[PDB]
Amino acid sequence: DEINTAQDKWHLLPAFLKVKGLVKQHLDSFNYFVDTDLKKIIKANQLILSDVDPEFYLKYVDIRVGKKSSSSTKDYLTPPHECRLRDMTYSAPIYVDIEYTRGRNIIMHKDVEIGRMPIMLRSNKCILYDADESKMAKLNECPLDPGGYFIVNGTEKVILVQEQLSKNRIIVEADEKKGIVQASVTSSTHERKSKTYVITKNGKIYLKHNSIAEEIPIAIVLKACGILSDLEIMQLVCGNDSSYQDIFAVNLEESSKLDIYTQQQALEYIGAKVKTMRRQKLTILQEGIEAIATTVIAHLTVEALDFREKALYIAMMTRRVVMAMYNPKMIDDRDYVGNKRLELAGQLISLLFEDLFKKFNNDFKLSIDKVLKKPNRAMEYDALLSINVHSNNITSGLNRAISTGNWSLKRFKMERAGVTHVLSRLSYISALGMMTRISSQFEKSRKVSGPRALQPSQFGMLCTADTPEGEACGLVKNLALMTHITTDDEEEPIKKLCYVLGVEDITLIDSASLHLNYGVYLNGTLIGSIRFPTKFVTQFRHLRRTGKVSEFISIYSNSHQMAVHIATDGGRICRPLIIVSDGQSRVKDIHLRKLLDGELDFDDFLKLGLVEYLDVNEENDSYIALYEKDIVPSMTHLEIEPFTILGAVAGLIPYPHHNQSPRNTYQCAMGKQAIGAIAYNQFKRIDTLLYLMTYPQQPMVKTKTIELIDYDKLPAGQNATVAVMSYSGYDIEDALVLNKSSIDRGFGRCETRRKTTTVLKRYANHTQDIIGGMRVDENGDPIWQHQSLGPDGLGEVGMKVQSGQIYINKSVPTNSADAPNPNNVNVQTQYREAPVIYRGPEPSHIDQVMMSVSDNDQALIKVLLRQNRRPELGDKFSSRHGQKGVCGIIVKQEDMPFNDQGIVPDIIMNPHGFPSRMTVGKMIELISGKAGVLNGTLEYGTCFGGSKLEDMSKILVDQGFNYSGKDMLYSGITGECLQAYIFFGPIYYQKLKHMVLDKMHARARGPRAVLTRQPTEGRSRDGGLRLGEMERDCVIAYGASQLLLERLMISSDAFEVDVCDKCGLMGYSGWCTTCKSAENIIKMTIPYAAKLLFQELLSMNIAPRLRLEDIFQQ
Amino acid sequence: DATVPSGRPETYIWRYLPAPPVCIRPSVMMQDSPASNEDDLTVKLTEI
Amino acid sequence: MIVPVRCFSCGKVVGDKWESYLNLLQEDELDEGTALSRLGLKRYCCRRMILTHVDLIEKFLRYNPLE
Amino acid sequence: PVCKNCHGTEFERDLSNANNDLVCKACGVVSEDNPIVSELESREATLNNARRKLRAVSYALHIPEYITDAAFQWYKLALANNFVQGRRSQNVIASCLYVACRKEKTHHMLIDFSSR
Amino acid sequence: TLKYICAECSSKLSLSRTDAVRCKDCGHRILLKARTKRLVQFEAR
Ligand SMILES: [Zn+2]
Ligand SMILES: [Zn+2]
Ligand SMILES: [Zn+2]
Ligand SMILES: [Zn+2]
Repeated sequence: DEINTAQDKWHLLPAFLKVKGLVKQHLDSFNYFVDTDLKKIIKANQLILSDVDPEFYLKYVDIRVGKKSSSSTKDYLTPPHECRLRDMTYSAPIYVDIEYTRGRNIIMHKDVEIGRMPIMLRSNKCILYDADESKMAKLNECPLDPGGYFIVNGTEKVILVQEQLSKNRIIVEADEKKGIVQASVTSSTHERKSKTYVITKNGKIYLKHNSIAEEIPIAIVLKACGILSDLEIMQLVCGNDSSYQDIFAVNLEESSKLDIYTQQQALEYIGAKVKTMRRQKLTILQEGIEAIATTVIAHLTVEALDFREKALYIAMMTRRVVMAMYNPKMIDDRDYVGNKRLELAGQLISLLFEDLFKKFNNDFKLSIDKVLKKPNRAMEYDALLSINVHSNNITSGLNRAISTGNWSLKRFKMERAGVTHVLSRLSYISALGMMTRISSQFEKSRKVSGPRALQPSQFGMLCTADTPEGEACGLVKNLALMTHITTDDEEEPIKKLCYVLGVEDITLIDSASLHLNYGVYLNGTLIGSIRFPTKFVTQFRHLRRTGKVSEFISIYSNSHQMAVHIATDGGRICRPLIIVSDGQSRVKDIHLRKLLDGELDFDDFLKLGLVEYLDVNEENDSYIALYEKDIVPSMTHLEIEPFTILGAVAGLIPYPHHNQSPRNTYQCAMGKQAIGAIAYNQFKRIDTLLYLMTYPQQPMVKTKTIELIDYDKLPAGQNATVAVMSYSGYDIEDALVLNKSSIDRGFGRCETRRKTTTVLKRYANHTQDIIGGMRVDENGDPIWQHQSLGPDGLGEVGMKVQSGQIYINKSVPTNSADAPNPNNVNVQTQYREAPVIYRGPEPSHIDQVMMSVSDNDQALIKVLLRQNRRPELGDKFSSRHGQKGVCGIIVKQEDMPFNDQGIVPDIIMNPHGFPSRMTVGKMIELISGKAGVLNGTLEYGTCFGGSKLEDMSKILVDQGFNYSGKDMLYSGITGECLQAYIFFGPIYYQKLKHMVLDKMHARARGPRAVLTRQPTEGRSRDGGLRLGEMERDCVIAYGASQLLLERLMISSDAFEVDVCDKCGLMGYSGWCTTCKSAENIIKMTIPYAAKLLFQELLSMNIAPRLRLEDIFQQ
Repeated sequence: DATVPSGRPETYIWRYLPAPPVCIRPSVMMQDSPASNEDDLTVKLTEI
Repeated sequence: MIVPVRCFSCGKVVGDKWESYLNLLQEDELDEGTALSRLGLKRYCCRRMILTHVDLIEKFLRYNPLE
Repeated sequence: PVCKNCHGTEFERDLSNANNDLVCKACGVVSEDNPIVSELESREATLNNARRKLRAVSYALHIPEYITDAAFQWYKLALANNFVQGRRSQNVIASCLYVACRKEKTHHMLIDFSSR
Repeated sequence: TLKYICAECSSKLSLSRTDAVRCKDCGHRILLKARTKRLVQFEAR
């Protein structure tokens, strides 16, 4: 084992995943909220007071979640696998510590219960933190479950990682028809939601805002901030020796039109036309209302006295509005990935909790003074009694906002809905990729396919091959394998550190020199106006690589303008890459060997300075190398591992680079629907609907991805023996034919299980529900419905059910809404039945039945059914490389061909897909499989590499077969050889969802709607399908005039109406009721949907006066 | 046009209003409770 | 779960060999490819049945209801 | 409920072929085809406040709501029987709680009410 | 009989009806039914 840094750089990627797994985006954000962010909320809501009894105060000192301070034990907690079986919330209580004025003396009390907040599993606060497969075996939980999701009141949901544009920054924009605008939103953390627009009306620059009644030309608002000399402005906006002075020259003369000319007169021009907010005092000075008008705007910076920096921040904003008017090439998209701030849940539920807590400590405050407006109830009164009534608003506000994924915010007044989603346990990887997925904001640019497409600045940031299709085509995307999000730390020390590094100050520099030099932009704000950044920025990296400053900083530095950029806002995308200094890297394979000893982890490399995190903005400036054989003496930041651009749901495809790129996007949506095994406790859990596979098989041509997620420890699907050939004509377009023997051997026998539940309900008249059953008839208890109903009324475990055959009896009192009579007169027989009947066209079994109680004392019943089935023809299969397949026919083993050894192929597929679909991956997998089969050794098919071909054919020919594996075989139906050679071997085939046994539906004549009397839409609603308008026009294109009448009212909507002749409207059964003689009545028929039509227009003043003729006597 | 009974322009603003049958506005029972979820057609007419 | 009694492809019985194939690995540390050739399995359609069977009955039995 | 030929009183809804027709077993004539599926104020105000007060200490004493709902009708009859007038409003409803606490046979005592 | 058994206590309890929902020998509140004695017919395919 001669180790080297040429091909063993892969081995440090598991050292990343071991100490730092895949649920960074959910665990660490939730943990940092619980560890740190709980204190930073309560400190800004402290010291509740009352106006009545002014010497009373309550203040809380600190808050804690979980354990007390007296016991100081870990906890005693319900198990979550137990908690999901009782439809309860898996939550943890919050303890607060308070002091207040009881009376004569003030008193401090500890550990006060205010609510129970939910906790996601595998956090450090839950009991599943760092188990050893025995405590978790005692808690019967699968250790291969990643976790990261709530178990509120039964169902398991998860917060999706939302995003928006980069807040608190400006963007450039161009539009031809309506002028060009400059959007700049700012959202400070206290109620502020402000966005500013810099518009261009016919060559004149303005600023409109939704707190100002009109627009203002900028020549006023620069003098209002102090900068008035009017030669400073063009020196700041335009510079010297350009055409910018010519374009900007329109805006100068308007200060002469308004005749202001000074700093003092510049203010009150705004406050004249300001949209004045009602402060209920209205002190307004006509000097300070304009001073605050230069404070509540552009909320990045607020100035105490000078307004100097805020002025130049406007000058930076209005500089690029003319550069965009100079040429439309300088504008940018809002689709570039650097203009996006992805944001996690733990700092997002911080917004949700602070809304509830400010709603908590004022409703309780409304209770206090209502007691304190009493003479007697002001001395001995204690307020700790009134806590628990108001405490319920938190927990119900928690669980409702997580079950119903809609959030009613108040300080921002915004209704982001659909934020929570029930996770799918269809496959093992189906729950993996939902943890790593991105949901956009759909900013109503539905016409433009720009954001629908994929940006080239995504290589290694997040995954590019997993993106759905259909209604969600490009607005949902998925995480890559090596990815970290940043977090903010502070801007205070770095602005002190750059002064030490030799940058100037904004309040000292001449305005001519800033356009000559560059400028340090701290989150878009100029403070120093740096010169010669190449000395400046490289001395900063040596502070970061050695680790004097934090590593989540980006030193993006453009050259289209004269500027450099600093970003520490946090919540932006990045990935780590190893530093390359010069024509030699910093590989140091002896340290890579010292990793595999086990003391030198991934963390110490960035501690020493062998690796650092890079965002997309640092990837502007950097020059990442492909390989160690590609090093230039001008070449930095070697790419650590090339196949890390695909996630674990994109990683399991063997040899993706040989396959076509749309054939990789098809499988990731369908790999989530492949059935198999789910968890270790899957026979213990009781969930709504489960597909299970009897015999899975770990695939032959493996990948480095699947062994990093242990996908082979629980596979889904199995390997066939594929003979790609035309046979019997039943496979023409991607169909499949398999052998009748191997299904009897047990190839592909799945299992279907389905939960159903009932709740025994308690009524206000103290009447329960009873499970009496097995009414008897002719010496035997069981009716044809009652053979499987058990002695207790609960259906007996151990036997099948068929259609009909009540399996849960239930009887309900008939006085379900009557008032309780305070006596005992007549309650002996009131139970009418509401039994539960097994539907379905196929006989199934129960799996097992449980009973329990809810969080409140109310009885719970949960039974789960069980049936297996064999995949007969019609069932949908796939190929892991994007080849769907429906079973064409199921023929005998004697009908299938056979080799010299008699090996019968499991399935056959037509050859007519591989040239069209351009899928090379199956063609190599069979070669990589069969030679690996005969060698017994499982092989690695990875991206950008994997097992090669020329070494694999040498093993395949030493066994004595074809070097290309395209063998010859005999015939099954006539015996002799076949004139061609047959490409034969084993290929891993998964079974999908969407089987035919639960998709056969047909309705002949059944239920109808109430308002339309139409057949009811819905397969569970007993169907009747919509023959729509696009199909309606094709019938007239045939010219058929009677089944058009028949299939539109006779088969659907026939209804007989008697109508009056003169003043002709309908009447009822035999009457006219508009000329009440009931004589001139015509029996005919119309659509019922036409009958309601001229009844609803009659509701308003419209008279459909009907006129008749006879059919005959032309 | 003349010669018709409703040919006055006086009947082109609401003085009377007819009530439609309850088949058009069905009292649907959602079975979330023993109370019926009564539709918006009746309660707008009730405020009238 | 457990090994299927027969081969899915040909149909020869493999239920007496799972313990035997495991026996030739703990004691007598051997190449896995030549292990079942000594055991008598020549056909490569049956080599997939034992190489790639994940035996997950061992992880399932630990969640027994009987402590 | 009554057939037109046999006048039977037993009707059986057949769901074997998803038609959901109604038919008797005696002669076999259908009953119905094409099923049509269903797709004072001062007295009011003094219970609206009393509803708030029942909900208050039930949140304090962790009372599950099938008692608080059941206890309102115990308050409703004594509202009609002139038990409320003169007596203190806070005192009468807490006595009304313990009735349903006793009928439901709970662990809840009586001094837990009076201590609050 | 072979009546109701606990989840992890695994204790046969013929608990009389409308009385309790918990188990003996443990505070656990989720209940398991034991399998019947009656024979059931199956095929072998
Ligand atoms: Zn008429
Ligand atoms: Zn075989
Ligand atoms: Zn009849
Ligand atoms: Zn027990």
